[PDB]
Amino acid sequence: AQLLAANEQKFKFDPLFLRLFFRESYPFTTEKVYLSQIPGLVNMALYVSPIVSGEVIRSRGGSTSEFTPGYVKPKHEVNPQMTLRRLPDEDPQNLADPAYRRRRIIMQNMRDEELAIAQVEEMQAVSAVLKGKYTMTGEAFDPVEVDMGRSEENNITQSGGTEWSKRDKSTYDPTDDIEAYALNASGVVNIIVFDPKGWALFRSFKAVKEKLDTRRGSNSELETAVKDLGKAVSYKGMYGDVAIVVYSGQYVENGVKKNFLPDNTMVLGNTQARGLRTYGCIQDADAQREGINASARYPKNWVTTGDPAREFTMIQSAPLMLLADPDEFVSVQLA
Amino acid sequence: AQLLAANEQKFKFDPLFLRLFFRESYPFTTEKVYLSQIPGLVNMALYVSPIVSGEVIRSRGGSTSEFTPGYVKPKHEVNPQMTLRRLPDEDPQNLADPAYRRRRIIMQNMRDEELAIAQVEEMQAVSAVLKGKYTMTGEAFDPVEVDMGRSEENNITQSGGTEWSKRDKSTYDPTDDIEAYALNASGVVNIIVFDPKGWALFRSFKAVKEKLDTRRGSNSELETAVKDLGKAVSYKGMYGDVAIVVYSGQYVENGVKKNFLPDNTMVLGNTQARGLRTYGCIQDADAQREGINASARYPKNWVTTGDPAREFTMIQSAPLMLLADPDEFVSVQLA
Amino acid sequence: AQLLAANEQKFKFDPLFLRLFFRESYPFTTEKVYLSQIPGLVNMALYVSPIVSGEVIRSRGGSTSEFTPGYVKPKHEVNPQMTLRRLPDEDPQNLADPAYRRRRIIMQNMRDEELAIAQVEEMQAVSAVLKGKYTMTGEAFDPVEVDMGRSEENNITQSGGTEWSKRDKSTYDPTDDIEAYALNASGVVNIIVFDPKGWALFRSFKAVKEKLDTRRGSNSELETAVKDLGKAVSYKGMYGDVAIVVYSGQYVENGVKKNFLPDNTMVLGNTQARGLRTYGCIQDADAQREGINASARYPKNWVTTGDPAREFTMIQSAPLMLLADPDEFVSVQLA
Amino acid sequence: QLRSWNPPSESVDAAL
Repeated sequence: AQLLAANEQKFKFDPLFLRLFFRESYPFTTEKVYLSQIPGLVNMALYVSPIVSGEVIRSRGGSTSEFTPGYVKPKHEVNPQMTLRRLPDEDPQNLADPAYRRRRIIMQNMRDEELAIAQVEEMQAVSAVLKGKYTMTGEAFDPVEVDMGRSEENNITQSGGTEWSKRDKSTYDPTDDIEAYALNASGVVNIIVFDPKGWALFRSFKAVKEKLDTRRGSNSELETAVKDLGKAVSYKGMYGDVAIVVYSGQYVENGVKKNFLPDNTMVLGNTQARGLRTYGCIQDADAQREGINASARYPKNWVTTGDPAREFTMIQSAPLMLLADPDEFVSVQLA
Repeated sequence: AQLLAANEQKFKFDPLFLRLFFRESYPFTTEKVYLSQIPGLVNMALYVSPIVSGEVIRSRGGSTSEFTPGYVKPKHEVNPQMTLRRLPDEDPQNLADPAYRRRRIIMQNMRDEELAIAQVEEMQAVSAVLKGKYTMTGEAFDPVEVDMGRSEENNITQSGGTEWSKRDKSTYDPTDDIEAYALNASGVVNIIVFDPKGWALFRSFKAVKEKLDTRRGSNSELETAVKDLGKAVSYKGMYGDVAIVVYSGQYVENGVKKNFLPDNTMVLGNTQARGLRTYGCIQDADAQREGINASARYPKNWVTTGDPAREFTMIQSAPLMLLADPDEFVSVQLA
Repeated sequence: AQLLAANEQKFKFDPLFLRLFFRESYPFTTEKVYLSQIPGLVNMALYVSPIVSGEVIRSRGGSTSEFTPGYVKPKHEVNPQMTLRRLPDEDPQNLADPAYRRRRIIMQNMRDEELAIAQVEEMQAVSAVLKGKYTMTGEAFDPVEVDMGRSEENNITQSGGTEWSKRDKSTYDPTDDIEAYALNASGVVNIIVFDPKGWALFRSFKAVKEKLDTRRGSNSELETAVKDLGKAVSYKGMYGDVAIVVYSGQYVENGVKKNFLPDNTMVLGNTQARGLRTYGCIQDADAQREGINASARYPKNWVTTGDPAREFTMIQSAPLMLLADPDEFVSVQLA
Repeated sequence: QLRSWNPPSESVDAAL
């Protein structure tokens, strides 16, 4: 059992979703998300006559304001019985210390913990901006469908009508489809991040390959983001006007591993779409009596006396991240 | 209701227009802009004989001296019912204080306010140096067209005749067009800032890509400006003699978001073009009896007693920023 | 015979394999490698219901956990009968000292020793990520094949079907093959390091030479790595999206020298692939009674009394470095 | 015999 302050990572490397589209964090002192409580977009046009001023403007009463945040509280043991991750030859005598082994093993345990919540949050993000629906579900828990409201024109499919696979691999240009799906996106699209084989049949067209610019032509901080997360986001290059990226991230589930992304999917939208990170109550007596009922995360190291007389690291959170405008992204399944 | 002095930002990050071309602020004690009153360029050549001296020289009577400044006075509520922006873990106990929540929420409210007036001012700037016309307009207000006087050769179009899209993507050099449009600009052009796809088809020509220098070769403080506003101005690099920039700024309107820039446009001119920031009267009894009738901005925090018995933050301004020489920039719509 | 602490090099210059892909060192107190003992990738998805928590999660029992580490213990003599490497004119009077000659000759001897183990380890690495098979072999020792499990699609060949040599040297683009081999690599490929003539026929295609960017466009620390090891890794430049490198390292065997790399080979994978450096027991009475049974390397200087009454420097190690994901790299023999 | 014991030529502090 070590203090709360032993929670230093400086490792925030989420794959460009919770850090770039979903910056809009709202931890609450209350259980649910109350979209009426969030101001979101403000009623933002009307003025008043040059004699007096008008009424009082409020948070404009969101129609649906009741969903259950994913209160996730996992834990692990940091029992000093293992040989640990030994960074090359930094004096294993301190590993021989139970104190250093226990502290850096709580380091390792907790980092596994937040990357676990981060990967489940990224699955929530990919569900969110791929269908507008999120499955708040788990065993011994009712499945609540949390819908931002993704429209039908945001779910139009490439296989409908003519498929890119069922097209000329040399002369056909899918740019026409690119603006066709981008027009009904309530904004400009500046990233065309694909799943791998989706980008494969996208680039199979020649027009794509002599239309794209392999050069840097550094447009924004997206190159810096790729250099940071050189793991699963791949900056293919410029398609001229728009940036071409491929995400091949993978989640390692209970017995097997598989990619986050489905077979062939796309979301057309902006890099500055508004993403909410509403956070529920944290059900920990420590959190309430020290005021961490409204926060992002909560770690603790703590000893059980009695039957499971041991010591554990416990991580608690409650995210219900969504997208403010589901119509911002057009979600297309590809050929 | 908190005092006037609670208006500390130190956040002036306008996108290189009102800070670099339009430094020339003229807040007035009078309603309109009186270009005859502004000295502008001074009659600046003639001397007198070596016996006596000549007549008195004045502000040389601007022909048109009557336009309506955009007196913008929005407001918001800072009602202590929200959970606010919680910067990571700086003692949320003070957020629990109504005093600290109210003061930093008036901070947040007012900063939204000046960035709102800044973004509408940037739309005014982009209209100004893209067509020489500005639409002083709003509901319950007559639309006044404020024209600096942009000439026809400053509005000549690339699609006229031969288009860059309708050219050789490999051998054609658009530099010839670059000096063709730069010659009738009443000066030297040293920034070639494009909108994104405009720069895309500009660089599609090979001659561009082996003529441009990707290196720093730090010419001026424009690199410092880009480092400051790494958001939407992108320093592509050197084209050799001239700097290549791309602006992809976006305004988030009432229900949707879209870029400031049109599809494919260009303005050729200097970085030291003269930009006027004439400012009208501020219609606030506080402003008049304390002498802020001639200023840039005016904040206030204030309580309404009675029907809307509440408390608000009110921001008032009246900009009518224009360009002294509309002929300084040649405005071209691209292929 | 000089003490253990006389083992100071500060010279770790392995060719980007054991330092960049294979950082994951696991020295053991036990003879073999027990992949079941290594946690490797952790079962990393499942949570528990918001009522109680679930079972205990372990190291997920690697199927094969028994291979023989390459316990390498060579030695040399540092007999003070040679004239040594004389760095230019730093007072050869100390070389005339038997003390200084013996200490800097044990320096030279031992550095030869770890660079020997490093070069044999690099041959192990090149076998590993070129076929997934490693030959744990030596005279008076059974040859154990240590297989990570490289799949067939990771061993698909360029000569199969159409060869790059048997293609148009001007119009054909091998980028199509690049993504063809990269798609079945379980991730993104960001280095295309070739052996010399492999890169030669790669670049023989024009499309390659006007698609590649010779410029720095410094992407990552790989330029720093090349500046460090300017010997045998050659940063050709940017191919646009991906980095182009060539390795021409050479090992100098018993009577002759020859390159590490085969004639024309390629491995497509990430720069952050997981590489294990499991290390076996160190069979030295000194190592056991001072606890260096679980470490990287062990030097010693020591005198033999009797028939070989002399003094030697002895170096002992036991690496069995492998790759966690053999499917991470696609190994292709070229045209 | 001067081999197993060697004096440098320098100030005594930096020689010891």
